[PDB]
Amino acid sequence: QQEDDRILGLPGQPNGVAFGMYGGYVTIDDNNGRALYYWFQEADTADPAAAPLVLWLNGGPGCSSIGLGAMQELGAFRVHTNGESLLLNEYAWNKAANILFAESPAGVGFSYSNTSSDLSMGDDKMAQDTYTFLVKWFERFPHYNYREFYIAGESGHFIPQLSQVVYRNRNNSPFINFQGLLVSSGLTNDHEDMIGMFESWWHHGLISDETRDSGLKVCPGTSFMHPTPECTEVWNKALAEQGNINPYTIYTPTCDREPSPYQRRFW
Amino acid sequence: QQEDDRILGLPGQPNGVAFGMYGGYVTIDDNNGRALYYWFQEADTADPAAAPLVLWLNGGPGCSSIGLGAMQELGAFRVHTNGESLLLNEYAWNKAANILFAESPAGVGFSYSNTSSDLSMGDDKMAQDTYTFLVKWFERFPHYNYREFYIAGESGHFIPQLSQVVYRNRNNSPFINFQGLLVSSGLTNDHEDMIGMFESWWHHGLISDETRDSGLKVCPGTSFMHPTPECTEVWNKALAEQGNINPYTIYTPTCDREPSPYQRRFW
Amino acid sequence: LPPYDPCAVFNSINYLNLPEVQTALHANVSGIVEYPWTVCSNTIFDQWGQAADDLLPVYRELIQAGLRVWVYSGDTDSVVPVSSTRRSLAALELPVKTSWYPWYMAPTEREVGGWSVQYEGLTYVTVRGAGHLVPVHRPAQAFLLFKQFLKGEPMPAE
Amino acid sequence: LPPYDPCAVFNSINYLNLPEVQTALHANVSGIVEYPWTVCSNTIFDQWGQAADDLLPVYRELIQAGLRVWVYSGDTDSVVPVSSTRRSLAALELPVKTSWYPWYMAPTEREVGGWSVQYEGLTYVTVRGAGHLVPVHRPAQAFLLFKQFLKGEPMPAE
Ligand SMILES: *[C@@H]1O[C@H](CO)[C@@H](O[C@@H]2O[C@H](CO)[C@@H](O)[C@H](O)[C@H]2NC(C)=O)[C@H](O[C@H]2O[C@@H](C)[C@@H](O)[C@@H](O)[C@@H]2O)[C@H]1NC(C)=O
Ligand SMILES: *[C@@H]1O[C@H](CO)[C@@H](O[C@@H]2O[C@H](CO)[C@@H](O)[C@H](O)[C@H]2NC(C)=O)[C@H](O[C@H]2O[C@@H](C)[C@@H](O)[C@@H](O)[C@@H]2O)[C@H]1NC(C)=O
Ligand SMILES: *[C@@H]1O[C@H](CO)[C@@H](O)[C@H](O)[C@H]1NC(C)=O
Ligand SMILES: *[C@@H]1O[C@H](CO)[C@@H](O)[C@H](O)[C@H]1NC(C)=O
Ligand SMILES: CCCCCCCCCC(=O)O
Ligand SMILES: CCCCCCCCCC(=O)O
Repeated sequence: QQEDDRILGLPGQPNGVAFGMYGGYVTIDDNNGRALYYWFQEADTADPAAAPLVLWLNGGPGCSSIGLGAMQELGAFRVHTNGESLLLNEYAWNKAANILFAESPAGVGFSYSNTSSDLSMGDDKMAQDTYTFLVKWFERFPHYNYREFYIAGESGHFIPQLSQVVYRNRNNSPFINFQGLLVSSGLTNDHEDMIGMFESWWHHGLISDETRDSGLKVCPGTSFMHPTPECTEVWNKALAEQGNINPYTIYTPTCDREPSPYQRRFW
Repeated sequence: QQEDDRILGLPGQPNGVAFGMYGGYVTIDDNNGRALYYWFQEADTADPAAAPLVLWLNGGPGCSSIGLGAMQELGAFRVHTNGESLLLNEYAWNKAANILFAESPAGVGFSYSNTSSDLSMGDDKMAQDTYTFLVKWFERFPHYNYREFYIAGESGHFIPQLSQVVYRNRNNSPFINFQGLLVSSGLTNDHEDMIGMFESWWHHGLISDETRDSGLKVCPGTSFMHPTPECTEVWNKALAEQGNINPYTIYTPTCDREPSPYQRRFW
Repeated sequence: LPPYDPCAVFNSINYLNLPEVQTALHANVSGIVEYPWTVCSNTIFDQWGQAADDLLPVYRELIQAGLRVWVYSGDTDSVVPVSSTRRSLAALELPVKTSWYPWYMAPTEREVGGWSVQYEGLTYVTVRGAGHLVPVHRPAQAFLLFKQFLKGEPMPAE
Repeated sequence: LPPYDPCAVFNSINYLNLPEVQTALHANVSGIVEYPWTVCSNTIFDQWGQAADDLLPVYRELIQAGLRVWVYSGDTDSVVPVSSTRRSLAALELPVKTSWYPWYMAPTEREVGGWSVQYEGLTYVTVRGAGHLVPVHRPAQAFLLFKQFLKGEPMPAE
């Protein structure tokens, strides 16, 4: 079980890495054949056993914790422009904790299911599937049982909802010594968030007076994942007025290589 | 006339300038001894005689058109970090026009009055005094009479008010061939501009919910130059919440040399 | 750390589909998944069903149980802007324990790192000059925020 | 052009107070002004008297005279922010001729230089990433804006 998961070294890996790494699959449904892939970077500290354990998740829904979390944001390595070798990130978060990246749900990255119908997901099935992963990851790594545990990451839905399932089950799985959560850039309440979007875009000079007033009149109340036709019509005019900015970082330069990897407006 | 004001060379001037330059004083009041200083950069084009004439003014009230406008923003030269050498600015606006910089009112920079009561100014008196500088400069430089003319600058008061005085006096000075005005970064209406400041600061994350709510209740209606003590109290909380950012460019690094030259919130 | 590259997604797409890398990682054993590795899946996004409209009752149950709860935003993001999270969190109506203030890397440091409010039970932090993916734009500031969160200590005032 | 320096004011204060520079410039003839050259004057600011509260009637008159009127802002300024000027100009109640749109350095270019609205009689332009002193932050974009203004021609749509 865990000894087989040990990563001995990566192609293109820099010279000084001293911390431990593990990677592999944890089957969460034996019957349908569904399994999630994980990469674990241990703390680069004087006593890693003293350091807490943190689960990092990216959102979308649909984007990868390894592709975003580990390789472009907070993980130990960063990729060179040749797409073949690595460099160490000196602001890596495993200088302060043991960091666990899981790709979730199945269908994302290396995670898969042998039953196709498993790829239609919802919020409650996601929290249940990632909790089962966690229970099974602790049995493969029994020495992390009761370590001070935190859930962190970029989704307004996944991080509070998984934290609620861990919390309601603490007498069933007490070895998950759950201390708290860190939520980045997340959706929290459809109505307040929707007023905040049209007002912020107008006060940054991105949309017109009349897109703002129509938006405020027809969209608060609507869902972002399942919008009414009335609100989609205003929403599409607003995205048109913004032009070719990167909407995730509005003052930086855009990537010239235009077969973009991101084809949806991932939340 | 002009020949005496011709600038033949400046210390630290880089090797290839090809356009003409003029500088000196124009007395606008003989009894009080009041005189304004100007610096003129001719068009760096093939036929300077084809290019229009543009008057540039900075505002505040109280700042220099030469110290901001010519040396830091749009003039032909910028000053090197040694404070003794000049370098050419490739995006200099005299590549498209003949640019006239005047320091106005008297008491700004090199402009002066021999009667000190003259240093207490107001909007209507500023527009009359700079109109008088203009008709007297045209008499010294008659080869610009009837040339296409524009007024441009950084003051929401000085540029529309001087434009209104030139236009109302067109039968008195027919040779000023006034075409239009270019206004940058300016105050336009006290009530509307005060609401937008408290709103924008909140939507950029610079103030608290309660500074925003109090500010919108007590400040709209106040003058920016003659503020009430009720609004100064909220205004002062607002600025303390903003911290050590440069309010004129909120994402850039701040200057470390502590005796700052800007001692007032110049508008 | 190398400067910001807007095209860095493509270096990861390439490295993660190299066969020797998938071997060392113990990923995609025996060519078990048909499609190649990519950053995000359009089929998961497009087939998504049930999506909650209001998370505030979940926040109230976690705060009441005494869990540490911190939330942060990058302030140049337009997809979930600072205005949206400010208004949703305010609707919890928690008492304020430390009013809105600018934080610095150290109390003796000069440059504003962002702003922060502490309510009873929840801390909110913005990172100045950072987009949605906060560690790609402001890495030093995001590491400091992480360290303060683990200690349960507010972001440094002046 | 050299990289941005937040301390550059100090260089023109040193240069403009050099004696040899004042001679070449024909300024401060025979030490006639007793204080040194400085960039802004506190006494003019503190002693200012009449300051109008509404310039919108001056704007209606200039537009009625058929004069070209253009107004622009840098969008990272917080002293006179984009929201202030948009609210003031919207109160003139002018007919819209060309709706709010992104402008580019050329119709074939890809980076947004800023946004613009044309009313009947008045054009408003914003410059993306530029502070109050727009040409020190975005020099190429301010030069293009000045050339379009002199032509009376809109900022380039794609
Ligand atoms: C999804 O189906 C595949 C194909 O049957 C499973 O892998 C195969 O499993 C059989 C029986 O265990 C084994 O003989 C094959 O060698 C193996 N690989 C291939 C290419 O057929 C897969 O589960 C199995 O995956 C292998 C790699 C191994 O980990 C084994 O322990 C595991 O049961 C199915 N996926 C899941 C999550 O069940
Ligand atoms: C402000 O007062 C000064 C001092 O009285 C004037 O300069 C002096 O003027 C007298 C008489 O013209 C002249 O003899 C002095 O040599 C001259 N400079 C000094 C240091 O005393 C000044 O006006 C005069 O400035 C000189 C430099 C010259 O340009 C002359 O034409 C001009 O009248 C007074 N300023 C004004 C605007 O009247
Ligand atoms: C898995 O391996 C196969 C065979 O080498 C490859 O074609 C496929 O794209 C891989 N899938 C992933 C997710 O890497
Ligand atoms: C004018 O010259 C005198 C010395 O001759 C100097 O002390 C004074 O500061 C100068 N004034 C200005 C505005 O530079
Ligand atoms: C140009 C960067 C675009 C990133 C888009 C993906 C955002 C997905 C959600 C997340 O932050 O995990
Ligand atoms: C740090 C830059 C401060 C410059 C202040 C000058 C603003 C005055 C009005 C103007 O001319 O624009």
